[PDB]
Amino acid sequence: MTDYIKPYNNDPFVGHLATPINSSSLTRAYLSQLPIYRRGVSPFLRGLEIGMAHGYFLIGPFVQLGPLRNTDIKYLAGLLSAIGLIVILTLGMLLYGAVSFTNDSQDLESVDGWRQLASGFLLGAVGGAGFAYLLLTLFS
Amino acid sequence: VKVVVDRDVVPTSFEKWAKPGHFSRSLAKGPKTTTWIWNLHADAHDFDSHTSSLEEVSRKIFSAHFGQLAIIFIWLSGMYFHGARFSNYVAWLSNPTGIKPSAQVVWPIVGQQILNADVGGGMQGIQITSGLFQLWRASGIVNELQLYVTALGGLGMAGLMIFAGWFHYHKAAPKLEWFQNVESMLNHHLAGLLGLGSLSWAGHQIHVSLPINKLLDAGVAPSSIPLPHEFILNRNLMAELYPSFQQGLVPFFTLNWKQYSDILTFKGGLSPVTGGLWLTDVAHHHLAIAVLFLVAGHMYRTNWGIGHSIKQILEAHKGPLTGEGHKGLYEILTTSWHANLAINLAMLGSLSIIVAHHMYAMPPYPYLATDYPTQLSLFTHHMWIGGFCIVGAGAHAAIYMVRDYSPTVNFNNVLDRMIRHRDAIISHLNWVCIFLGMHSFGLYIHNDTMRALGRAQDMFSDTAIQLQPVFAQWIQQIHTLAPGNTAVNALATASYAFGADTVTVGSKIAMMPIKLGTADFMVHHIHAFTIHVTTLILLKGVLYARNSRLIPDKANLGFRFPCDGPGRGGTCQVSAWDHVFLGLFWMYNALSIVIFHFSWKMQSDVWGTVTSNGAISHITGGNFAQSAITINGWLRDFLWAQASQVIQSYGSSLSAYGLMFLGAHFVWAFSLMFLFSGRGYWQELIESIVWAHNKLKVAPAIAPRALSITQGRAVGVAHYLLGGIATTWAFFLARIIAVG
Amino acid sequence: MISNLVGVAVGRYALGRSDLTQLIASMCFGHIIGVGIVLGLSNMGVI
Amino acid sequence: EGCFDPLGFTEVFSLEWLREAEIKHCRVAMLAVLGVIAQEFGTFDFYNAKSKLQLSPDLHNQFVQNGALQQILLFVCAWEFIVGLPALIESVNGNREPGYFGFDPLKLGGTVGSAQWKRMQAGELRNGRLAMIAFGGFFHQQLLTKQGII
Amino acid sequence: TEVFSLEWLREAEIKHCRVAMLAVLGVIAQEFGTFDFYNAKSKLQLSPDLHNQFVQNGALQQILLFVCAWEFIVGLPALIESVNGNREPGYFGFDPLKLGGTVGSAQWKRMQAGELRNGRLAMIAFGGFFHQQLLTKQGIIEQL
Ligand SMILES: CC1=C(C/C=C(\C)CCC[C@H](C)CCC[C@H](C)CCCC(C)C)C(=O)c2ccccc2C1=O
Repeated sequence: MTDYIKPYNNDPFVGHLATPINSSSLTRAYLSQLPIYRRGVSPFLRGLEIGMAHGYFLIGPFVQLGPLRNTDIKYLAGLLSAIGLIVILTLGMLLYGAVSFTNDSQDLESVDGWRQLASGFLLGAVGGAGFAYLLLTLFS
Repeated sequence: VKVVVDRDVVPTSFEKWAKPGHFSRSLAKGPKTTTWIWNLHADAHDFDSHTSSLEEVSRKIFSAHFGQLAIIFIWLSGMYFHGARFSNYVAWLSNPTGIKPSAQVVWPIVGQQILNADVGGGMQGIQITSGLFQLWRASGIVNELQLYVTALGGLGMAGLMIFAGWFHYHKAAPKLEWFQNVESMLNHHLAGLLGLGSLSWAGHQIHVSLPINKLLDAGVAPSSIPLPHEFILNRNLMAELYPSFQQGLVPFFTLNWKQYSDILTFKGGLSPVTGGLWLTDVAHHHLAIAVLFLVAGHMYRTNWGIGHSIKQILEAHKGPLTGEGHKGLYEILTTSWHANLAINLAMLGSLSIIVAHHMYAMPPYPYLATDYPTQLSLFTHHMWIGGFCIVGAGAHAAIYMVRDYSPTVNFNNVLDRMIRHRDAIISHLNWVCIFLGMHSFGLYIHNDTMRALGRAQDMFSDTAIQLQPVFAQWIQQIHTLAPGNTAVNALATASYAFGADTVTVGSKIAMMPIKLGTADFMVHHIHAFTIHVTTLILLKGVLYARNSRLIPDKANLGFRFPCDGPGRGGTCQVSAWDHVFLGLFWMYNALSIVIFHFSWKMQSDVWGTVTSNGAISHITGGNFAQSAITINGWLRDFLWAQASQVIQSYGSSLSAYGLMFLGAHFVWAFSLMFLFSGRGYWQELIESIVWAHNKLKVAPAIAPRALSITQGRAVGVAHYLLGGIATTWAFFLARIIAVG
Repeated sequence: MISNLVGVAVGRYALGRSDLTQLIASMCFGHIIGVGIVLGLSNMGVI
Repeated sequence: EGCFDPLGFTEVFSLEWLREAEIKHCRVAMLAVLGVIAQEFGTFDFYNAKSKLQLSPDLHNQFVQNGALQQILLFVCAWEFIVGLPALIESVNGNREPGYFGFDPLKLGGTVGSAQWKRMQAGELRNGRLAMIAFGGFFHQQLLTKQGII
Repeated sequence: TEVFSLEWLREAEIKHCRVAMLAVLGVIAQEFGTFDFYNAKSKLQLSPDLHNQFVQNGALQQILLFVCAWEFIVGLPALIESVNGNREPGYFGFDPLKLGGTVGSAQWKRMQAGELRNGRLAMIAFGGFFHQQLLTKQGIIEQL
C-alpha cells in the first residue's frame, strides 16, 4: 500500500482515458455509433450521412438572415446560396484526397475510401438541401 | 502569536545615500555604462532581486507601505487646504447651482490667467472634477476654519507615519514570526480596519447628518447653521430635529430597535432634495456593514485556540476535478509577499471598477448626479485605476511561477492542474475570444457595410429590434417590481435607472431608466471581447510563466527578459512580463471602449434638460439610436462633434484641455518610436555620436549605450498609455464643461 | 420586558450542546441567536 | 472548589504577559468603592446627595473642570507601570545590579521553602472576580424605572 | 533605540527646552505688568487676532528667522565631534562637573540629575501654556 492507491484514485475512480469532454464514455461510443466515422462500413456510407446532416441545415441561415430576406421569393435564396456553397465545399473536400498520397496501401483513410465517402457527401448535401426543402412547404 | 521583535537591525546613517546603488553590489561597483543608470531605477522596487532573507524583505516592503502611506497622507492634507485658501466652497455652500466648482488659481506671469474660469462666488480659478465639494458637503463642513483644522490635523498623522516607517526599521523591527500570523492579520483587518472603520464613520454621519439633511436641505443660510458641538452638548436639539434622540441609548438595550427609525431607514432610490442617495440610508448602511464586519473579523486562530484558520480551511476543500485541491494554498500566500499582491490587485482592481459603476448608478453624494463633469471623471478614474491594478495582478501572478513556486515545497493540485492541462485553459479562452470578436466587431463591419451599400441597413431595422430589448429587459422589470413585493421594507428601487418612467429632476436630470436598445448589445460584447482577450493574455502569462513548450528551460532566464535569439525560426517577446506589457494594451483597449460607452451613452439617453411645455430634451437628444450600430457613427457623431467643445475654447477658459489634447497625441506617437524600432540600429546610432564625442574627447566616462531591450518597451507602454489617456482625459474634460 | 429578557436567556440557553461547550463563544453566539429571533419576532410581525 | 470533568480555565493568559489589566484589577476596584464612600464627608458644602450621585448630579458643565488632565494623568500613571510589563526593567531597581540574574536567584519556589503561601496574594483578585458578578448585580437595576429610593 | 536617531531626539528636547523656558520667561516677563488688572481686557491688544497681520513685525521676524538659522547651523556641527565648539564648554562644565561628581561619589550622572526632567517639563508645560491662553475662546464648561 503506497500512498493508499493514488489519493482515492484521483477521486471516485476517474480513469477516462479517451473521455475528457472530447467524448464521454457514452459519447465516444456515440461517435462509434455516429456515421461520420462509423465502424463496419465502407464505400459511400461513411459519407452520405455527412451530407445528409450538413446540407440538411445549410438551408437554415440564408432563409431568415441571408442578404435576401424581405419578399416572397426569399424561400429560394436559402437554397441557391446553399447549393452553390455545396458545390464549392464538395470541390474543397474532394481536393484533400488529391493532396494526400502517402497511404496508397491504406486506401480507406487516404484516397479510395476518402473519395468513397465524399461521393456520398455530394448526394447527401444536395439531397439533404432538398430534403429539408419540402418540409416547411405545407405549413406556409 | 508572540511579541517577537528584533530591536535595531539597520542603523540610521547617510552612508548608503552617499553610494548610488547601495541596495545591490552589482549596481555599485560598475557604474561605467548608461544602461546602469536605468537599471538603478528599474530594480529599485524589485525588492526580491536584492536579498533573499524574508525577515528583511518583509522589513523592506512594510517600510514602503508606510512610505507610500505617508505620500498619500501628504496628498490628502493638501486637498482640504486648497478648498479654503483659494476656492469657492463656502460661496458654493450658499449657492450650489450657479457657482461652478473651482479650487485652483493661476498667476500673472506669461498671460496664463486666461485659465481662471469664471465659476462664480467671488473667486475665479480652474474647475475641479474630483468630487471634493460633494464629499465636504456630505461631511457637514461649512466654514473655512473646519478645513484648516482638518489640514493641520492631517499634518500630524502624516508625520507620525514617517516616524513609524522609520521606527519599525532603523529603530525597531519585528521578527519574521510576526508575518506568518495571517490568521491574526485577517482578524484585525476585517474587524479593526473594516469593522471599526465602517463603525467609526457610521457614528459620524448620524450626528453630522442634520447640518446637511435637516438644515442645508430646508433653506437656512450658512451663517444660520448652528455648530456641530451645540447639537451634542444639548441632546434636545438632536431630539427636535429627530424625535428619536430623546431616548438616548435606552431602547438600544431593550431591543426596541424600531424607536431608532428617524435616522436608520431603508428607503432606496434617491432623495428629491439633495440630488443623490438618502443621507439617512447611508448611516444605517454603514451600521449594517460595521456589525457584519465585527462578526466576520473573528474567523481565524489567534492565541486562544478557537476559530478556523487559512491552513485547515484550504486543507479541507477537495473536489473531483481538483484532486488534492486547495491544500497548500496556505503555504502559497503565507510565504510569498508577491503571492498576496496578485489576488489583492485582482480583487481591488475589479473593486475600483465595480465601485465606479456604483457611482453613476446610484449617486451617493449630494449634488453629485447633476455635477456631470465630476461624475463622468470619477467613474473613468477608478475604471482605469482598476485596469492597471488587474494587469498588475497578472504581472505578479506571472511572477509567482518564476520566483516562488517549487515542485517539492508549496503544493496545490489545483494550481498543478492549471499548469498540467495549461494548454486547455488558453485554448478555451482563445476560441471564446475569436467567437466574441468575429461577431461583435464582425457585426460592426457588417452594419458599416450595410449603410454604405444602400438598402441593407433599412432591412436591418428588424434585427435592431432583436438582441436589444430582448435580454436584460426583464431584469430591469424585476427591479421595477422588486420594492413592495420582494422588498416590502423598500419604497424605492435600487436606483432610478431601474424604475421605468420614474424620472427625478432637480432642474437637471439626475438619473434615468436607462432604456437599453439599438447597440448596447454591440458595445457590451465589444467589452466582453476586450475583456476575454485581456484575461487570456494575462492568464497566459500566469500559467505559461513556468512550463513552456517552446523553450523548456524557461525559469533560468527570468521575468523581464528580452528573448532568446533568432533560433527556432525566431524566439521574440516570450516573457510573461511581455504578456503584461501587451496585457496593459488590451486592458487599455477594454477600458477605452468602456469609458467611451459610459460617457457618450449618458448624454445620448440619460443626461438632459427638462421643460414644462414638454418633458425631456437631452444635451445630445437620442443620437446613438442609430449612430452606435456602425463604426462611422463613432467618429461621425462622436469623435467628430467633440472638436467643437475642446478647440472652440481658446476664447474662453478651457484652452488648456485643447493643448493637452493635441499634446497627448505627441507623446503617444512618441511611443511609436520605441514600440517599432530596435536597439541594434539605435546602438549603431550612438557610436557615431560617440565618435563625435571622441573627436573632442567630450565622450563621457559613462559609456553612451542605448536603452535596454526591455526598458524600451516599458517606456513604450508608459507613453502609449500616458499619451493614450491624456487625450481622453482632455476629451472627457472638454465637452462636459461646455455642455454642463 | 421579562419575556424579552427570558427570550434572550432561552436563546442563549438553547445553545448548550456539544458544539457549544466552550464558554465565551456560547454566550456571544447566544445573543446572535437571541436578538436575531427577537428581530425575527419583532412584536410578531411575520407577514 | 467543587468541580469534575468539564473544560474551563479560571484566569490565565496564553501569552501570560497580561499585567496591564490583571495586576491593577484589584487596585482599580480600590478607587471604585471610593465612590461608595463618595465625596460628601459631613458639614460644609456637600458635593452630592442620594443614589443619583454619579450621573444625574454629574454637574451640567463637565468637559474641563472634570479634569482632562485628571483623566490624562491616569493614563500617564498607567504608563509607568502598565507599559513596563512585557519586560522593560529599569536600571534604578536594586544595588549591585550588574549580572542581576546571577545575584540572588529566585527560581520556582515550589521546593521546600516558601511553603503554604500566595493564598493571600490570590485572595484579592478573588474579590475582584467576586466583584464582577456583584458589581453589575446592582447595575442591572440602574437602567430601570428606579422608583423612589432605589 | 538606535544611536543616531535618539541623538536628534534628545538634542531636539534640549534644543527646545531652553527655548520653551526663555519664551515662558519672556511671555511672562512681557506680561508681568499686565497679567491680572481686570484680566488685561482679555489680553488687551496682545490678542493675536487683533494684530494687523504683523505689518511692522513681519520684516523683523524675517531678520530673526535668518540669524536664528545660522545659530542652529552652528549648533548642528558644534554637536558633531567633541573638539572646538563643545570641547571648551566641555572642560568649563568639567570644572563644576568635577565638584558635582565629588558631591555625588563616583560620578553622579548629571543627565539623571536634571537633563531629562527639565527638558520634558519645559515641553509639556509650554504645550499646555499655549493651549489654555491661545486655543480657547468659548469655554462652555468651567476650566479648573
Ligand atoms: C531613441 C531610442 C533609444 C535611445 C534612447 C535614449 C538615448 C534615451 C534618452 C533619454 C535621456 C533621459 C535623454 C538624455 C538627457 C540626459 C539625462 C541629460 C539630462 C540632464 C538635465 C537635462 C537634467 C533606444 O535605446 C531604443 C531601443 C529600442 C528601440 C527604440 C529605441 C529608441 O527609439
